Amino acid sequence: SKITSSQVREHVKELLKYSNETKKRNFLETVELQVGLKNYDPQRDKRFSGSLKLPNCPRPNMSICIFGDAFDVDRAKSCGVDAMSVDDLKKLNKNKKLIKKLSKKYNAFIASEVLIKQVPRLLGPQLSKAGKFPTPVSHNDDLYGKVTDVRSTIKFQLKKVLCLAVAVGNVEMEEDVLVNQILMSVNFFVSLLKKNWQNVGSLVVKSSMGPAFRLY
Amino acid sequence: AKSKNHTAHNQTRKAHRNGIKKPKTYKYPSLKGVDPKFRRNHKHALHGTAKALA
Amino acid sequence: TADAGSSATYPMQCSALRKNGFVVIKSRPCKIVDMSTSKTGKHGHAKVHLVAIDIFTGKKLEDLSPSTHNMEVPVVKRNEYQLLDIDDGFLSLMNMDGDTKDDVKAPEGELGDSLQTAFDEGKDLMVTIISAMGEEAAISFKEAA
Amino acid sequence: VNVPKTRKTYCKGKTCRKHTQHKVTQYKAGKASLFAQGKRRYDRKQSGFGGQTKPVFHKKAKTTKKVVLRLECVKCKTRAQLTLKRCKHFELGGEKKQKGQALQF
Amino acid sequence: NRKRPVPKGATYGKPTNQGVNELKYQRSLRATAEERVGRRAANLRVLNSYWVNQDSTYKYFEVILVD
RNA sequence: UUGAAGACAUUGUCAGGUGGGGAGUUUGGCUGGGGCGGCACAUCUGUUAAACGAUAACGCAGAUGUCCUAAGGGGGGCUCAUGGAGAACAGAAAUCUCCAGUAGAACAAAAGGGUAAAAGCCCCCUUGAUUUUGAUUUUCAGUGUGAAUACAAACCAUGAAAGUGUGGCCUAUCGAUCCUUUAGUCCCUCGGAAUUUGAGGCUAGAGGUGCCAGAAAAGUUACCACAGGGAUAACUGGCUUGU
RNA sequence: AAAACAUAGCAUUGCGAUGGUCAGAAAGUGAUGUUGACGCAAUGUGAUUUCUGCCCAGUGCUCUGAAUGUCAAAGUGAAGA
RNA sequence: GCGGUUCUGACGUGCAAAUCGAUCGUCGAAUUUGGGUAUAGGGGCGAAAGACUAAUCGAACCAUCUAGUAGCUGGUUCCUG
Ligand SMILES: C[C@@H]1C[C@@H]([C@H](O)CC2CC(=O)NC(=O)C2)C(=O)[C@@H](C)C1
Ligand SMILES: [K+]
Ligand SMILES: [K+]
Ligand SMILES: [K+]
Ligand SMILES: [K+]
Ligand SMILES: [K+]
Ligand SMILES: [K+]
Ligand SMILES: [K+]
Ligand SMILES: [K+]
Ligand SMILES: [K+]
Ligand SMILES: [K+]
Ligand SMILES: [K+]
Ligand SMILES: [K+]
Ligand SMILES: [K+]
Ligand SMILES: [K+]
Ligand SMILES: [K+]
Ligand SMILES: [K+]
Ligand SMILES: [K+]
Ligand SMILES: [K+]
Ligand SMILES: [K+]
Ligand SMILES: [K+]
Ligand SMILES: [Mg+2]
Ligand SMILES: [Mg+2]
Ligand SMILES: [Mg+2]
Ligand SMILES: [Mg+2]
Ligand SMILES: [Mg+2]
Ligand SMILES: [Mg+2]
Ligand SMILES: [Mg+2]
Ligand SMILES: [Mg+2]
Ligand SMILES: [Mg+2]
Ligand SMILES: [Mg+2]
Ligand SMILES: [Mg+2]
Ligand SMILES: [Mg+2]
Ligand SMILES: [Mg+2]
Ligand SMILES: [Mg+2]
Ligand SMILES: [Mg+2]
Ligand SMILES: [Mg+2]
Ligand SMILES: [Mg+2]
Ligand SMILES: [Mg+2]
Ligand SMILES: [Mg+2]
Ligand SMILES: [Mg+2]
Ligand SMILES: [Mg+2]
Ligand SMILES: [Mg+2]
Ligand SMILES: [Mg+2]
Ligand SMILES: [Mg+2]
Ligand SMILES: [Zn+2]
Repeated sequence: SKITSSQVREHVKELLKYSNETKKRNFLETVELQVGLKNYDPQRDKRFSGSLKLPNCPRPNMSICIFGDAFDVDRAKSCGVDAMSVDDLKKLNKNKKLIKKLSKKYNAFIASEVLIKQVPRLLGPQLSKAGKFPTPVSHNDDLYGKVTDVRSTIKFQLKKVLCLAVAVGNVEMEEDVLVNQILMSVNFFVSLLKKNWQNVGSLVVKSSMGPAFRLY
Repeated sequence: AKSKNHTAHNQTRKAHRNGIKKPKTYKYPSLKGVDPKFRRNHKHALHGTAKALA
Repeated sequence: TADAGSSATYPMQCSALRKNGFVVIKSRPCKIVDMSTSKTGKHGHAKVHLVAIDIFTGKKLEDLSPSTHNMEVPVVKRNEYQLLDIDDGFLSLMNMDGDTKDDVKAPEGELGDSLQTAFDEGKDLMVTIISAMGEEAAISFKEAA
Repeated sequence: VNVPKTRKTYCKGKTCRKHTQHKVTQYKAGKASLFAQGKRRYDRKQSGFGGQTKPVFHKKAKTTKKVVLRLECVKCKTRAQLTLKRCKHFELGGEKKQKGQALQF
Repeated sequence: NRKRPVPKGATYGKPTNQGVNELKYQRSLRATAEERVGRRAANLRVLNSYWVNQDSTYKYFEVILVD
């Protein structure tokens, strides 16, 4: 690892100091990791795709919607999560608008493993394009746990740009937890690139509206 | 070219020339494969019997 | 990351190969379009001549071998996926279970033109993709029930 | 075959000599050094005229390798190696088998 | 170097001996120099020699002889 | 001397390409001649096999180069194939119930064996698929490899417990020397003396040889050569007489 | 002794001399060459007559064709006592 | 003169390690031939048969390395117990 933990700790401490003391805002600041890529031709190299779960939620209160059968709708209601059945999705006779509005309302979607096949037809490529295509859930899976996972999941996936931005934590989290999550996120990211540490051009940490800190 | 593959013809005659010797028995066979826990104790027991006939 | 380190190429005897099977020629996976066997001389040892079309490039490849010599055959997967989108160059596929593949690249010639015209109106296109030796490509598409 | 990313097993380390939790990874060979004595000797032997001076294996038969696990003890950091049998597919902390489900179309 | 003086680079043996280029004479250019001088003045005795110059094609020596 | 040419080219050394023009060499085995085919070449089940063991043929019917974090380990609860008689839609076949049911089921994969408060089915907990080396059985030279058996010294799992567990109910599912590489001890050595890198050792693994006790290997010859073979084909003769 | 080879005729290829083809261990060395495209060199077909179709995917040969794939030695940069 | 078709003639321990007889091809030129001279062994020379290169050619002859190696063939010397 070209990152020594000490430098990450220093920059995290400076970031937390700035966010708590200098300009405490009326909202919880999310800490992000901005990543640059070197020596990648997106259009010709293989578009890597990796998802990791961070132990503590980087962004609790992320809006999730469940597409479910009657049984999942009832479980979703019990968990206080917005459920849309089918009937519903069907009543929406598309309306680029009606879909667009739904697409932008919730930050992510979780669908039941039966309906999901059906999602592409009932909606359009609208969800696929925003990168909001639903994550699957089983009846034999804990519906709220899955919701805890989605909120806690980070996904590095190269499309066209050598720039990626990923939410690693919040300012209310303990310094050591945040450092561990940054290290885990970078280590996971590097281990998706063909030349490991040589495809990494730059690594920058930031809060939602704070200043930047350059590990690499 | 092809040849004979196998036979035991003549082999018992060869075996009986210098006989089939039964394997020869001793008072005191090897304690080899005997349970180690037993063996370890048995040393200690034999030690004491010497220090007693003295 | 952790992989078994398995071959991607099982050996076969040249005489064992057939028309419309697969075979590796000059480190390229190929489908066999002609297989002929000949005697080499009056001792009558047999020699095989393969003509094979590359499964990705479409290019033609000839090979010669003793009939009993071992040819490397590529392992060839043929998985079907539901088509979600053509994002730009690439396809967006769903893996039956629900997981997504977005790295397949999408076809060039008559297929890729047929696939655009298919997707542009409301049809659910299943899309078969062949994989071989660190390479994938789309080969055919259907409609859903 | 699917094997879990952790494993409680014996640790030979002198501060353990007991079952402890281990992280499980796969073993990867390691880059051959240019100054390993065999490599230095090969280089000398190959120099000059005479062509290829050592055998070059061609008659591959196996289509698998044995998998080796690197188990690292989470206390003391001592490592151990375990060989699995041959297999074509290997995954580490894959999703576990569900019993009694409908095989989808 | 000393190019092996064999017709068309054919050596007629085992591969270790197929070299023609990259072979080198076991005496120095200095020794060749003394020897060729020695033959031109066979009434003399070569005492010693020294380097004076070089270009890409030649080295130049002076050879001290005694009568 | 006169034109051109000029620090280019030429020449020297090294480096990459090209190079049957040329050199050297190789181009398995078994086999009712050889070749083609096959694998009887490393193996496993049943039979041949003559009721200990051994036992041939290109004998017969088949199988092996995998597969499994459970399909391994422990415990619990339960009982299977099939048939009968009943229950809206529901029919030969959906799901529910009772009765009968010695296994006619299942036990990854061939075949054989084994198994019923289980070895089968479902559920709970787990990592004995671990550490240290010895002994033993099969194959056998009583070498190796593979596979397996019973203990010891540890440390664990499970269970109330007795116990059971050192991978898969048992019989197949696999690999030397040299080299590389990893783990271990953080130990020995670098020989004028030190320190630190590097290299070298010791113990245990992996990278593979399927011609499976393990060369690095394409043809042709009617232009042919030599050593031999009636251990072996192409006539006659002989046994046989299917045709 | 032939139906084989040659042959005239036909066609293709290379080359303007700092050259093509070929020789030599090397050379201030040679053949073509006392030569110069109506020539020299390398191939195929085989008098005349008549004709000589289609295929450039393969192998080969060839190209003031794209470039940012692959890519030696030397050189360059960084890390390192 | 040069050649060498057929008799598949003679001969076939010959006149002869290629001859003899008859029959036959060619006979003014891509003719036949003396002498001189050049080309030398992975070399030459070839109107091409792997032909010819001193009775030697799908790689001459001579000497040496060399008593080359042979899992293959042949032989291996007195008597009795
Ligand atoms: C194929 C590769 C090499 C092979 C081995 O080093 C080849 C050697 C064997 C030997 O003793 N002497 C040699 O000269 C060649 C080995 O062990 C494999 C696992 C890995
Ligand atoms: K034989
Ligand atoms: K035999
Ligand atoms: K020689
Ligand atoms: K040499
Ligand atoms: K040698
Ligand atoms: K120059
Ligand atoms: K060269
Ligand atoms: K060549
Ligand atoms: K035969
Ligand atoms: K054994
Ligand atoms: K062998
Ligand atoms: K040959
Ligand atoms: K008859
Ligand atoms: K032509
Ligand atoms: K063509
Ligand atoms: K072409
Ligand atoms: K030659
Ligand atoms: K002579
Ligand atoms: K010779
Ligand atoms: K022999
Ligand atoms: Mg015999
Ligand atoms: Mg046999
Ligand atoms: Mg050197
Ligand atoms: Mg060299
Ligand atoms: Mg050759
Ligand atoms: Mg044979
Ligand atoms: Mg054997
Ligand atoms: Mg018996
Ligand atoms: Mg079991
Ligand atoms: Mg033994
Ligand atoms: Mg075995
Ligand atoms: Mg010293
Ligand atoms: Mg063997
Ligand atoms: Mg006989
Ligand atoms: Mg004649
Ligand atoms: Mg002609
Ligand atoms: Mg004509
Ligand atoms: Mg370089
Ligand atoms: Mg005559
Ligand atoms: Mg006659
Ligand atoms: Mg007579
Ligand atoms: Mg001929
Ligand atoms: Mg002798
Ligand atoms: Mg001799
Ligand atoms: Zn430990």
